Amino acid sequence: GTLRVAIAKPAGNLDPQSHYAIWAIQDLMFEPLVKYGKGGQIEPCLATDWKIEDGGKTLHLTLREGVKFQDGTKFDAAACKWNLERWMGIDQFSWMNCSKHFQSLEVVDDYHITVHFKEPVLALMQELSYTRPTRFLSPKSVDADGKFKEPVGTGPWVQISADDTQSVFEHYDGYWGDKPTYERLEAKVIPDARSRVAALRAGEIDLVGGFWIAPLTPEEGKQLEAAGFNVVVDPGNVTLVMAFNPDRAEPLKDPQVRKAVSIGIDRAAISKVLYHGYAKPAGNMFSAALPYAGKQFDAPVRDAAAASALLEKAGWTGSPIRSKDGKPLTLELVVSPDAVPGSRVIAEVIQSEMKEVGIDLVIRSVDHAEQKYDLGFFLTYGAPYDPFGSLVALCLSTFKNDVEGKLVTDPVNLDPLINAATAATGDQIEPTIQKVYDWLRDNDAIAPLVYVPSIWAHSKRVQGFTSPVTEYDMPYENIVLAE
Ligand code: NA
Repeated sequence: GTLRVAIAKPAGNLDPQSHYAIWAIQDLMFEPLVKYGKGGQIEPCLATDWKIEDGGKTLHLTLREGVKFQDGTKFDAAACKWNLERWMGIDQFSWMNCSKHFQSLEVVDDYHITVHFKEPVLALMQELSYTRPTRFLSPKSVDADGKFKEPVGTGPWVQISADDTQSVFEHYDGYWGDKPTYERLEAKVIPDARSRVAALRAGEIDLVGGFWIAPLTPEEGKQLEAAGFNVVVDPGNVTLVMAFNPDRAEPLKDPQVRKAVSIGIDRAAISKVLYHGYAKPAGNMFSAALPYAGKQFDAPVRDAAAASALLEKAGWTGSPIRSKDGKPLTLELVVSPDAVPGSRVIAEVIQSEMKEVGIDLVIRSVDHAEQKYDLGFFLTYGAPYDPFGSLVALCLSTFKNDVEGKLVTDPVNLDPLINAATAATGDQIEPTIQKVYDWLRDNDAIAPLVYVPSIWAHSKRVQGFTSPVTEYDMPYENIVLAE
C-alpha cells in the first residue's frame, strides 16, 4: 500500500517560504490558493473563487470552508493573511510580480480576503499557483521566533520521517479533497541515474523521472522500454529555439534567409539524435501545454528545395556553397555542451543540413563562457513562468538582466506588441498576445526546433499515472496500486 518514488538527492529543509527543498516534496503537503492545471488552466484549491479588479490592482478571494491544517488548526482568512504576510513584499521575493507590487491586505470575513497592488500584476493567478513561496503553513506549527519548524501544510500527505536515504509520508485523514487510493509514499534518495534504472527493474521503486526530482535521459527511457517497462513521455513545456543575430551576420537581416535556414533544418532528426525520437518538433515558440501559446501551427517539415529557392530569390547562388557579391554564405553556430547537453551534436546535424541547401555552417563549441554569434540556442523558461517570463526576458529590448541574453530585439516593432500583451486583461490577453506570435512568424524572427520532452517510468503495478503539469509537482495523483 506504498508508492515508492526516486529522488536524486535528500528532500532538504521544507520551509515553504525558503529555497532549500525539492519542490515536488513540498507539493506533497503544501497547497496553494489556486492550482496550475493542465494547459495552464487555473483551478480552485484553497480558494474556491476569485475576482481580479481595478485594472489588475485588486484581488478578491473566497477561501474554501472546512479546511484543516495537518495539526488540526482551522484554515481561514486569518491563517491566510498570516502566511501571505510572511512572504509578500519581502525584498527576497521581489522577482515575483505579486510580492513586488503588493500594496496591502484586508481581511473581510473568515472566508473572504482582498489583496491590493500598487500596479497591475502580470500573470497574477499563475504566480499564486507556485510551489513556493505561495503556500500555506499552519500558524500554530511555528514558534515565537516565527522560524519554520515542522512541515504542517493542508495537503494530502503527512511527513512521517525524513533523512538522507528516504523521506516517508502517510495519507492525511480529514484532508479536505480526494484522498489517495494508497496509504503511504516513500521518497528514496538514489543520486546516480544508473542506480535509479536498476532499482525500478528490481521492484525497489515504482517511479522514476522529473528534471528536478530524478531525471531520466532518453537513453534510460529506451532501455526501460526495452526491458518491457511503461515509459511515459510528456511532450513538455520548454522549447529549444534557435536564435538569429542579424546585427552580426548581414545575411540574416534578409528574412527570406532566416526562413530558409529554418525550413532547411530537420527538427525530426534533431529529435532522433538528441532525444531518441521522444521530442516533438516545434512549430510554435510555446507548445500547446502552455497557456496563451497562440494559434498552433504544424512544425515545418524539412524542405531543401524550397530553402534553396528562397536563397536563390534572395541572390545567394552557387554549389556546393552559395555566395553573393563574392561572399560565401557562412554562419557561425555557437554552442556550449555544458549549458545544453547534446548541444554540439545538434550543431553537426544542422551544419550537414545547411550544407545541403548551400549554407556553410561553422561550429564554435564553448565552455559556459555577449552577442558574439550568428546563430545560437536558447531554451524557454517553461511552466509555470511562460509565456510572459520568456517573452519578456528573452524578447523585450527594455528588459535587461545580467543572466539572460536575447532571442530577438526589435524596439520599434516588437516591444510595443510585447508591452501591449503584458498590459492586456481577461478576454483581451489572447488576441493581444497573438500579435506577438504573428510578428515573430511573419518576420521569421526566431526558429523553434523541438519541445523538450519529460520522461517518466513506472512499474507494472502502477495504474493511473498522470504526467505532472510542471517539473515542481509530484505526480501522486490518481494512482492505484494493483499488487
Ligand atoms: Na501538485
